[PDB]
Amino acid sequence: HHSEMTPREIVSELDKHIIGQDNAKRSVAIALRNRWRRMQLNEELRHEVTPKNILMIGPTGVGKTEIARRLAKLANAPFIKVEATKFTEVGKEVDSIIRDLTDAAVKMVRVQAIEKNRYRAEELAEERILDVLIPPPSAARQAFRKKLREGQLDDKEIEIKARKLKIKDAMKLLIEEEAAKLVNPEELKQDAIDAVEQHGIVFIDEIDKICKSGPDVSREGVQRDLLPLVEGCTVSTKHGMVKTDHILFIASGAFQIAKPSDLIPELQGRLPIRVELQALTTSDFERILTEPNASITVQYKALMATEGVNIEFTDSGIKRIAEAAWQVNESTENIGARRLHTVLERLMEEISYDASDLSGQNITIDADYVSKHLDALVADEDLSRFIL
Amino acid sequence: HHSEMTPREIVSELDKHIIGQDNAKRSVAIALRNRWRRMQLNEELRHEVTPKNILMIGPTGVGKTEIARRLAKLANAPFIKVEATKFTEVGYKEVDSIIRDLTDAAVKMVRVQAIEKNRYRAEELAEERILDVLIPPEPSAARQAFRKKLREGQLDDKEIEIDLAAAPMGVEIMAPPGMEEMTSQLQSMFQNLGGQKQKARKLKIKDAMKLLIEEEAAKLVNPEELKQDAIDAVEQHGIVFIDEIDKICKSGPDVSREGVQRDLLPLVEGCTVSTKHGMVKTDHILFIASGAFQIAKPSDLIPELQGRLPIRVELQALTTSDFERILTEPNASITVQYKALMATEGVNIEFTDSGIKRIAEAAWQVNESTENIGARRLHTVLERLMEEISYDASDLSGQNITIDADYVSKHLDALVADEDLSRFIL
Amino acid sequence: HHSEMTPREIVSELDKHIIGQDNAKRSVAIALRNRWRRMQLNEELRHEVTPKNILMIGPTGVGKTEIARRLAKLANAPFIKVEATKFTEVKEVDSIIRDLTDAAVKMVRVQAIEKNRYKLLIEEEAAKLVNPEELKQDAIDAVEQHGIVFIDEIDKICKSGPDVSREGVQRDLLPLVEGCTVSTKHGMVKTDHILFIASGAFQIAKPSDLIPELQGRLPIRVELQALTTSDFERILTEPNASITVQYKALMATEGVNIEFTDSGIKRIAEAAWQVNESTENIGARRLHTVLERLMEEISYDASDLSGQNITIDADYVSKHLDALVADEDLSRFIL
Amino acid sequence: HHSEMTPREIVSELDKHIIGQDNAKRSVAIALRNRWRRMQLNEELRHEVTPKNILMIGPTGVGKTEIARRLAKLANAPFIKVEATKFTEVGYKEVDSIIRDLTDAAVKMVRVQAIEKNRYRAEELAEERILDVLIPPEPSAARQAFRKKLREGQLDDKEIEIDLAAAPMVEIMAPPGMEEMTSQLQSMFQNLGGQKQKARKLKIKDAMKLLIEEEAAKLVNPEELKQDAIDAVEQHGIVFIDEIDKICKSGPDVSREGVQRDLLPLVEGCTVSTKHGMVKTDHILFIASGAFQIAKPSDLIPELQGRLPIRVELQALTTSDFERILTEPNASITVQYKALMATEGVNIEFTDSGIKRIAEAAWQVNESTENIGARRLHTVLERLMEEISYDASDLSGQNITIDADYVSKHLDALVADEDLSRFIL
Ligand SMILES: Nc1ncnc2c1ncn2[C@@H]1O[C@H](COP(=O)(O)OP(=O)(O)O)[C@@H](O)[C@H]1O
Ligand SMILES: Nc1ncnc2c1ncn2[C@@H]1O[C@H](COP(=O)(O)OP(=O)(O)O)[C@@H](O)[C@H]1O
Ligand SMILES: Nc1ncnc2c1ncn2[C@@H]1O[C@H](COP(=O)(O)OP(=O)(O)O)[C@@H](O)[C@H]1O
Ligand SMILES: Nc1ncnc2c1ncn2[C@@H]1O[C@H](COP(=O)(O)OP(=O)(O)O)[C@@H](O)[C@H]1O
Repeated sequence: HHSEMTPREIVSELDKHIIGQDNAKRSVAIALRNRWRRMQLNEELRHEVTPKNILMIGPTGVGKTEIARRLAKLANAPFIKVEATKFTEVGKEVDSIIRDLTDAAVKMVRVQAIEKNRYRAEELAEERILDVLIPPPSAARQAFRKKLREGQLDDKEIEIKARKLKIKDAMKLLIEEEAAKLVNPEELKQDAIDAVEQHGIVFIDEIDKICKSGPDVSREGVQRDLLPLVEGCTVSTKHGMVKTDHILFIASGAFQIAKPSDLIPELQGRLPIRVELQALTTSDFERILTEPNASITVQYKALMATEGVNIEFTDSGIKRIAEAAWQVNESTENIGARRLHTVLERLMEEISYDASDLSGQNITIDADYVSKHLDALVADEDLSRFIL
Repeated sequence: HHSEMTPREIVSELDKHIIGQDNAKRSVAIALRNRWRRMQLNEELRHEVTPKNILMIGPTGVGKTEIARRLAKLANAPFIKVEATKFTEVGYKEVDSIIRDLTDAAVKMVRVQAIEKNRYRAEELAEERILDVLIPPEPSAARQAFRKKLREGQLDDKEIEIDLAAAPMGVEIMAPPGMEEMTSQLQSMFQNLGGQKQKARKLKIKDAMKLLIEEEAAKLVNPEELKQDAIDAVEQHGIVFIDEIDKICKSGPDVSREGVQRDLLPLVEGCTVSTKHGMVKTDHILFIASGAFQIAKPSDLIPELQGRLPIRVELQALTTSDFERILTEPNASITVQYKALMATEGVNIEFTDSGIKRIAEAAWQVNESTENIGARRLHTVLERLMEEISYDASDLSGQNITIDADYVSKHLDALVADEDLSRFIL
Repeated sequence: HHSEMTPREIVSELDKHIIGQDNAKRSVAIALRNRWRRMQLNEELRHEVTPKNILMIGPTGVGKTEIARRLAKLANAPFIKVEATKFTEVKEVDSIIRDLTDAAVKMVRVQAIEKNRYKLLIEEEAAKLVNPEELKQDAIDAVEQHGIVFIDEIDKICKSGPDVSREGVQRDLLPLVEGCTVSTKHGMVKTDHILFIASGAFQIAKPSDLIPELQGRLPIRVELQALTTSDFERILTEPNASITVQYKALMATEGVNIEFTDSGIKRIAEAAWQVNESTENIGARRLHTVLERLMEEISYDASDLSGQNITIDADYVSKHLDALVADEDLSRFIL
Repeated sequence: HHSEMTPREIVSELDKHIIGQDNAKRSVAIALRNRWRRMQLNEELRHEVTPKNILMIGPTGVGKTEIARRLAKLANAPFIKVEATKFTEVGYKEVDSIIRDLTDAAVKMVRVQAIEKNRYRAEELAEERILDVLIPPEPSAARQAFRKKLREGQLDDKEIEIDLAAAPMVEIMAPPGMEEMTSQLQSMFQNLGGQKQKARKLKIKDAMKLLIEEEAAKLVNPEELKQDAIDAVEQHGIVFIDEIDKICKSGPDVSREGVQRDLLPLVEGCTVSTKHGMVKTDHILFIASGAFQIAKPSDLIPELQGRLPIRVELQALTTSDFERILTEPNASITVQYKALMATEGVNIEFTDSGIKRIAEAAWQVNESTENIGARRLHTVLERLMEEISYDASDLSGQNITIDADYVSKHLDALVADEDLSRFIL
């Protein structure tokens, strides 16, 4: 059901992925904790209590989206990201948010079912093999069970319409037959509805652009159409009837042009929690390259390891990589932490291409190797917009 | 099924939720009371007498919508709130959708009332079928043993194989956004025709119990009697609330603005609207409209609409004395909810009289310093005030936290004093 | 089948609801009587003879719509009212016949449920012998032969930029009056024999500003006089189930006997006449808002006033009204 | 089939309905005569020869549409009238809809022709199933006895229980564009539910007519009836496009000429899909009309001018023509008002001097304000007859004579005032 984690355990889990932005983490943790707190109340208070929506404020590239993505992934919750300006053009309907979110939940519950159906099909597949070895666990059945998993015993011929086969090729055929009987289409579609209603999470990006003569009537019309979603309503979908009352909504935006006070008063009352996010620094970039679990540099260490090349990133090399991304954002356009992705690939493109010929070597990326493939490019701002 | 409550008993019940706004409570009581007065007349007068619709006037956040919500909830009536500007575009949402979503809201209303009557019986037969798998076949011993262990025990995590019904079709249809409602109706037809059977599958008693209650409760209630009864709820008891009707009043946009009034005209004057649950007649449906009317006036409405809104009430703006009452008096007020939410973690929150008073002063000052959003400022102010407690409530378990006037001025006055920061955070 | 009533019998029944406007009652009586006259002709003349459509002219709130509603209710005919300006935006015009069919399906369905009730074995034969598709077929026969359509504010689509879009509504409405075949979910519907009644103020434009093809499809023209103070008094009392009789019976449910004096009925009408002259003239609709504001105190206290006789005089009217009617700024919001 | 009448026999028949406009009648007579002329040619010349489409020019109300209506009714051809401005919005209407409604008019036309032939076979099979209920089962005696008693006798008032078909089935919500589709889906569930007949008690009087309808559907093949209507549209189809002058030619000109480009594949010929099957528009005859006061036929796109070879100007009607329209045409408005008042028992008689002043009154209104053509005769007559039509119930058994004095009493007062003539007349 809903996870029992405390807000401190949720923020501690988010620190494995997002760097900094502790205030934003505490806001989503409190909202996720209220999901469990509402389950502990009586029947009257469960309907009266609605989720507390979060309005994030900050420049682009500070992690507003990754916090929401990891939260839904931490809460095992369906997630969708919608641009607020998509509805500005008009006839797309605003209800499409719930329609596409539901579709994401239907595929989610299917993959989670196949994951739980595989271990169940394999247990019953080898269980039917043990009936041929020892006709009816006692001893011999437990002996052939441990010898079938650990050993290469599968090469022996075993007759399992009865037909003779090899346990290696009979095991994969018995998994196909057992996995087809473990799926319930009715309970799968109903759980996808409960996933959207109870656990649903919706992230509305760049909601500041729809704030307030000609365009303002079109802008404030999106909020009036977004209003029944946050206040709760019924949306018809192909999969069934989806109620948005218990869905959590997380909005974000720059708010340089407008302010959250420019939103309609009915929407402000539906976005009670507000959190400002600080912009990232050069000291933060050095942290993002290494600290987060499966960071882009750790991934590249493992990717070249597939070819047999050991990549090592020195601190002086990581420092100039971070200094490179900061310089490009200042010289041209500030895209946030996304600059680290394009800068890392441009430096690593020569190693990634020749990695097949570098098998068996240890390549050390220092401050000098970084400045050779970068400083020439970072010096030209005209080249920095196309290449970086 | 019309409630016999007098106008004074209705206003007294509304006082349990809404604070003040006595004129608007007396308006909705008259409309609801006429529902019972009409049912006592002869056949000729029942059709000639039509509900008296209400046009509410007042600034935002004064409780216009909540009065309509509690009115329909008090009368056990289907209710829907629609924004008048939703139909300004006109290219598809249809104006008929107001009765459509009102019909579907009534079907769920009469369904939950049918589930509660069938609940204890469906749960009795659901667990009865579980006992047939545990002990294959007066109850003797083992059956009464597993029955008591199933209700009291957490043994539902065990694996049990029970036969259950399933729809073998499993077909998905691609549809453009307009056909999203229609294709779902086609999917229910193919499952209703061919498949009648039950297939043996392996489940867990925790998930198998909830799946058995749905199957047994469906057999107890008849769909033909329930679907036609919901239509009788929309025609007699239906209640519709049209928000921000002042924004559709009156060259370029005014033709599209007044077009919404023309489209809403057959609803209030009465007409026949087709729904998937049946044919619905809007003649006796009660309509309530609300608006600020700062830009326009009720005279700027089309003359055909003015006659269909005979009852007029303006609602007064809330004051600081009202904010102090809203924080406590109403049932399930925002402080009552937060008090119970922190109690989940084991923390006892207490709000002093002077603390509640300085919370209201903060919300009042923000509405004046920046933008007046009405009583909705109380949530943003309270959530900002309690965000430290709500995060630490896990570690504060077993402690009594008292919110005094000093605690309020510490976490708020700093923010309210700076107007530039007040707009972002509050 | 279809009831045969002389034009005087139609007007005499309309007098039980509408007050005055005798010129419009005589026009609608001719059209409904032609429904029975065409049934008595031969096969060749039935298709050649087309219904005579009516174009009504007059200010708002004079009873143009009530005359049409009571006419169809008297003939048990499907009725629909659509605003001509709804098609100014570039909804299809065929939706007029679609919503007319939907309203006729429920009409013949509710009327058929009563016939089946006229005890458990009789109801089991009612759910069997009655066919759901046969009711759909009976509705289509009611739309083609007896159908009545009312098009409000038709003068607003008269005639350079918007005039091409305004007159385009007339051109799209043309096949409906000339006759055509419109497809609906309930079946195929033919508009040849449907009666159409149009109305408008015609202060901005004139019927001559309509396209020439449309003028010939509206042979009957009638102007409705503006209601006066003497007419307002008659609307409060004379019509069957009048707004005052309704409010007299609603209070009677609580146990209170309400009586309206002749002096009060006169000043109630004078109050409504004063508001239409001071701010905006909404016609007889002003009586609805004025009555409710006068009776709002009695309607709320009717539970505690049970067993009492409350008499509404001219003094009680002047107490709850003259204060509000004198202030025009408040008259727009409250009245 | 294809009528063999000569151009002179066509025009002579059109004079029974339309008055004057001889140059236009000769144009439509040539186009209908070429339908028969092409039939007598060889296989190569039949396809190469295409119908000669007609463009009518003249003021409104001169009878352009009545010539097209009476022409198709004379040739027993499917006919449809469409306004050229209907497709200006082009939202969803597709121009292909002209052939769609034309096919539906042909299906109903050939269906009634199939009902008359199936009447004797259905009535034989309808009473055949009734005889199985009376005498349970060459005919021997009892079957031949009840057969002669059912046709000759009024014995149908007896209660007889016969089995008849019905379906248990549902409503579907759809946007206005799917209104035609959902009607087809509903018919498919009624056919799929089951094939059988439910037993119910009835009367032979009402059971015989209900048995004829069920048998008549089985006798006619839905593939033969549906495909025969396609042959009626391709060869005999006649389409009238009104006010084509309003789609002639910057901002509106792109949307106006866009209608001609969408109308172009219809006149040049193409394949249009209908619910009844595939229809080819190559040989369908098209007739266009317009006032052409604002624009000219040369303003049309060059590809459309080549597809409208026949050009005819229609003259404006005069006072002498209005006198003829009130009397000469079959089922004229004055004869129709004579029979309508006859239903109440009143005999109406129009004098020659009264008819003459009516025509002069209709001309004066067209001259004083706006000229709407012969349509003015409808409003002028109804205003004159409105007092008689209301009292027709109490005037039963009386003979009312409409003279020149009765015309000037109810009209000249109203016609003299031009401000009131616009509203009332
Ligand atoms: N605090 C952070 N820690 C780690 N990665 C981050 C952080 N902030 C941004 N990123 C990077 O930015 C990308 C996504 O940024 P996103 O959250 O979509 O920007 P925004 O906050 O403007 O929505 C991710 O690929 C991630 O690597
Ligand atoms: N008089 C009142 N008494 C209690 N709560 C109120 C009152 N007025 C407003 N509220 C609060 O404001 C919210 C309702 O605002 P709403 O009525 O929707 O705004 P509006 O009246 O502008 O439509 C509710 O959450 C309610 O708690
Ligand atoms: N002559 C009349 N007699 C009785 N009621 C009238 C009369 N004229 C107007 N009304 C009132 O006006 C309302 C309907 O007006 P309506 O006919 O819609 O206006 P319009 O004539 O502008 O269409 C009804 O509620 C009716 O009580
Ligand atoms: N020459 C005519 N003979 C008889 N009736 C006519 C004649 N011209 C017009 N009408 C009358 O006018 C109407 C037809 O006008 P129509 O042909 O549609 O106008 P247009 O010729 O401008 O398209 C019919 O009702 C018909 O009675």
